[PDB]
Amino acid sequence: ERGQLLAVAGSTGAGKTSLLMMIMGELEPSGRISFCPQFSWIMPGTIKENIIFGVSYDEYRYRSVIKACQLEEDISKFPEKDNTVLGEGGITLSGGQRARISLARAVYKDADLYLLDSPFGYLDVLTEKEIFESCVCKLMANKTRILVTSKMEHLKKADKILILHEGSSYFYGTFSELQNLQP
Amino acid sequence: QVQLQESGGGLVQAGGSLRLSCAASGSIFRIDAMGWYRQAPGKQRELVAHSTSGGSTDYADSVKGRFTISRDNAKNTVYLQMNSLKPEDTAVYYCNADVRTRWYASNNYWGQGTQVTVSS
Amino acid sequence: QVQLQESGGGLVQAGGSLRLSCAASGSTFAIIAMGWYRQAPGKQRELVAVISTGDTRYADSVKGRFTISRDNAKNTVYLQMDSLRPEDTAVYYCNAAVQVRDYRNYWGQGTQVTVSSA
Repeated sequence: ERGQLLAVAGSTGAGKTSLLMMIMGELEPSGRISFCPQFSWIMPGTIKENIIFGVSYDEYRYRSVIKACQLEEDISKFPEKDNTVLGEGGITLSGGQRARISLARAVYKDADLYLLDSPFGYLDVLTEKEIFESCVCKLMANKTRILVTSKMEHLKKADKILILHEGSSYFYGTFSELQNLQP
Repeated sequence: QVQLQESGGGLVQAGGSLRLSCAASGSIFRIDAMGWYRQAPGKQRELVAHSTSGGSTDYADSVKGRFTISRDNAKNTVYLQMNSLKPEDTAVYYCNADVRTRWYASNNYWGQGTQVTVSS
Repeated sequence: QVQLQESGGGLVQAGGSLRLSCAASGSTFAIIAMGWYRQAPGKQRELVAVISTGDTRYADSVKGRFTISRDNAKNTVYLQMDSLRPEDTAVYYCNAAVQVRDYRNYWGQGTQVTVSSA
């Protein structure tokens, strides 16, 4: 299962009662875990810090994460670039840009397991298609990824898929193995 | 099985309002994300507005304050109330939706697209 | 809206400890992250630690000494400050990231942490 993408569909909860929030909840403080929430946040400071804070700096990893998360064009436009200060005292970002800063912060952290709880929810069909493909598919291709989704296109591209029911019931397999089940 | 049909387009003299609509027809279960994307000739398909199931609305800087995205779950339709239309807005408006034909996950559907033209 | 009041500041000797509290009021259910900052005189507010469901992060200068924790029942975010050095002398602030249909951040009032030599 190491280095694979598990797409979780079905009854996976919503908001602060999502299945992943619970789990991460029950785990509240044995390998490293990087969690990406459904709702994006920033803390006052630079764009760079909002992505790399707390993790050791790698020039190659930082720049690749920005490229894959579609932040290269956004950042370039700002006069200060990635040294642009965020918040009430600085620049105010759009939901889409902040969603991308949130994903980059999770993707940049070196961890043994990545738990992405619907991080494309507030992104457009075009932005999501590109980020899913260049970030979770290509960039994170050698990482153990657990992506909560609800998009049939994300189940088609995952190594293994998991469909949850409200009850104890569930399907664990591939998208093709699911298609052959009661076609 | 899903088909996305639009209406509410046409010609409006600059500064006037126009309300677009887009209903979903098929074996639907529920609708998750609905949005309006436009494409003027000599340009690529781009975002106008993005609505989620949980009533979250996002707008492209270009249409902010003028356009409003709304939806009726019961009528299974997404609306775009566009106000104070300027000539740059003129383009073809595409309704886009994530529609669940199967309870657990959705499929992406684009509309045929209606022409919104601007007079004077 | 969200109101943040910091408590727990004080005068300690080098090697000592302090447990800082950041008490949230108002729409505390909409807070999705909490940062801890420090400001020295005539200088900017530097992020020290940040907490949210799924992660805790620390500045390279505080790692292995400071612990960011929380109590959801009390709506308080703590900063356990161990093996304190004079350079930790600052005014500590908490910033909360809030999403309630629209997004913004909120600052606290500050708590003076003073660390002397030994």
